[PDB]
Amino acid sequence: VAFKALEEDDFLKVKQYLLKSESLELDYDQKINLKYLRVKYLVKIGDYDLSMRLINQYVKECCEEVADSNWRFKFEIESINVLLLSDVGIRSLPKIIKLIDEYKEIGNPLRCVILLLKLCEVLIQVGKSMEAECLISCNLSTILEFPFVRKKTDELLESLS
Amino acid sequence: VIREISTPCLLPDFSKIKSIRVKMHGYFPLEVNFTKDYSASDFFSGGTIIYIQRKSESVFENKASFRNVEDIHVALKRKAAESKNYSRGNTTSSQLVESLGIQDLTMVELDTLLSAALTDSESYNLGLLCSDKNSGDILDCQLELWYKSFGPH
Amino acid sequence: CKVPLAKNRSSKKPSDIYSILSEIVKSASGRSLKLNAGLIFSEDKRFTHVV
Amino acid sequence: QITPTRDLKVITDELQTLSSYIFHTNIVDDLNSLLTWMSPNDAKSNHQLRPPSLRIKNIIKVLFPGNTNKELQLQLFSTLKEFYIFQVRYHFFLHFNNINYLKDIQRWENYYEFPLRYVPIFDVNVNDWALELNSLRHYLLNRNIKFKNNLRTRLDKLIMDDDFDLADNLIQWLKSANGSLSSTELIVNALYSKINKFCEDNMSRVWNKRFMIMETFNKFINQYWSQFSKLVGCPEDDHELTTTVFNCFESNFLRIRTNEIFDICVLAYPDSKVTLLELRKIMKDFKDYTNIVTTFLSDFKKYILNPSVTTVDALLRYVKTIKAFLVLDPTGRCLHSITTFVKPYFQERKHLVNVLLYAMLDLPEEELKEKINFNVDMKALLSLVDTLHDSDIIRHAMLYEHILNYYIAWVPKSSYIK
Amino acid sequence: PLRYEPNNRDFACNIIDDLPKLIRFVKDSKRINIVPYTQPNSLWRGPDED
Repeated sequence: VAFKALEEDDFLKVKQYLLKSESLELDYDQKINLKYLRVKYLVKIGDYDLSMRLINQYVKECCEEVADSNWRFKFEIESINVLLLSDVGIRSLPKIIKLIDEYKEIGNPLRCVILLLKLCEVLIQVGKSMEAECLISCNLSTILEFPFVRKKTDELLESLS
Repeated sequence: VIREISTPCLLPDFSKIKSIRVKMHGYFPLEVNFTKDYSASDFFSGGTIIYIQRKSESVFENKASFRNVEDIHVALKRKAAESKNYSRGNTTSSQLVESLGIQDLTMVELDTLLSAALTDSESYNLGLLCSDKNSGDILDCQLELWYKSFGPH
Repeated sequence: CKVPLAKNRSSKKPSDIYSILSEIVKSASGRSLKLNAGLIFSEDKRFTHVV
Repeated sequence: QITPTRDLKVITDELQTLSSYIFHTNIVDDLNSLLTWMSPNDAKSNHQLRPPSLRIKNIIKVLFPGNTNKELQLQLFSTLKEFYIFQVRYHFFLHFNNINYLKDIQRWENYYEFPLRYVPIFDVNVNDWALELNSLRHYLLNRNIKFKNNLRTRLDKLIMDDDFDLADNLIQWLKSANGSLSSTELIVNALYSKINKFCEDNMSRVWNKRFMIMETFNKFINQYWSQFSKLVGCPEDDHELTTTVFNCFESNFLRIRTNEIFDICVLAYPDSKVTLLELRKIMKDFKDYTNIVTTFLSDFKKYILNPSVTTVDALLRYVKTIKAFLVLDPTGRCLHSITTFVKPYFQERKHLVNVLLYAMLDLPEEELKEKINFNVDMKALLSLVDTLHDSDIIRHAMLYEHILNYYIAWVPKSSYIK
Repeated sequence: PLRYEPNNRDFACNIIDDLPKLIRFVKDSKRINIVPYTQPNSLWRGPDED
């Protein structure tokens, strides 16, 4: 419900739920979701100084306490979103690339495509959208296969026009 | 007396060893000296194996200038080594980022920043970066700001 | 105080449905040292001769 | 390498004020005329690769024939340097995207430095003019990707065509620029490409020579090593570099022979057998053997294992390969692997048993022709016979010495590999 | 013959290869047996050993 509420911009409801979060006894899998829920909520508000200090603590403890690689990936891309949203995604270029080739070997297409969009987004906030259009044109066929990225994929298209 | 040995070799007794160092082209060096407080035996008590971290040949490391000496002999050896694997091209993501022309992290960022302004606070910031005591592509930064300040518009 | 051991990220044919199932039911019912030895001593045939 | 800039308008006004005060004459209009001549921004009032008139030269002589006048001249020179530096970069930026080849940069360098001969502003002891040009070169390297790629192609083309002097001119330009494309990588790649092509040209289709890798290495050294050492600048007697070059040559020789091993063993044998001995001195790893055999089996079955090939010649070439590899491999493990891969094809053919045993016993052709209904090649029969018949494949003091010489002199699926 | 060389700009990874290959049910006189799946036209299109 909270995730749907976040999508429909119902900030009041999700805000009230996070209050229950800090004083509930929750399972680990539940804990991560709320932990992941909070960082997404903070992104929408606009404050990124708190979230940035918060996301890194999560992923750092998402690799030592529990070797959950899947939740590590989801947190990493959120940080990527935070940077590029603040007009500085160039810092994330070392981070995005090291994951790309790493997941190319793994072969999970969803991982490969999502980083492509992030790579495309950083290249267009530089002023080198020319090559970004060239890259997205060649890969447009294989990126429409995934539904939930289409909304982001479609939205980027009108930006290029 | 300095004793040079191969990797799978039987070192002498731990109590008589004062320091050991590893040096080889590639992985960055690791040298540990054994003071009176800790012996080699206590250091190796957990295990007789010591691990080493890999160095990285990253495009981002060589933004504009090469701090590396890049000796001709090792460069030829590396190319021969790479060709041995190739015998047994733009297929690497580093070539992709090279093709994108976004190798220089700082130059890219400032070009985005200067796109338009030039507020006094940020203007002094770029000037501070221009007058940095030590950095990399300083001349590139100097020459952008000159283009932004007095170039065609 | 955390001796975090590094997990060996080892990595090829995918085979077929039946072969996998046969494998698991079949499984249902020093090498490193010697491999080191071939590296601990090298560049000669002495060790084989003495054995 | 920090360079200051104080705006075109300010420095122009400073130049006019200093000239008016120092000279007390109406040379400001002339001073405007000269600055336009040195200015590349305006293509109508500049030099356009044309020598100046008497007016410009005379004014320069006036400019270049107490302490307050000397220092005033010094700031005037500094202001002129700033203006010239300002003009060149702005012009360079106006045409920055227009650069696609090296020849473009020298012609622009010549374009910029044309007034420099007629007006000396740069001190001899201070290589300022070199500094900013290197700065622009470094920027052009680090901002223009297509220019960087063109340089790679141009240098590669020049070194393929043995245009050594221009290649050296390119390299000095690169080391002067100190850009992200260091010359060391380029000349390594250029050297690696050149040696490969030279190897391909020389050591292809030739196998009857002995120690020929020495000949090719020596021939290449005599033809290009001096030029390469001049290009690199390292001393001619660089031992380690020559050793690595030699190691690459033998690696290339291994690669080519692996590619051609089928024709080496099938056709060139036994004339190429000497090369096989040279090959035996080179292969050291299990991967080399596996690559050789998998390549050899690939070509053999591609050509020989066709049922369209006569069974007589097929076995004749087969046994020729067997003896060739046996000479190459005394162990014969490769023969076993070749054997195990090839037998089912032999059992596919039906007359193989009869003709082979008849070849074993050297039966006369008349007995063969009595009950065999297909023609059998006589010259093949004699050849296989010749290959089959080829057969090139004190008493107490000695006990103390031999017991020391034999027991102290430390010598450092079944066998089926006889 | 198609030559699909690996390109960085091509992120179109394949998953069918990762998925295990299907099989076929064919029953002989004695019993029902299990064989690897082959396409009906794969016998003359399969990658040659040669």
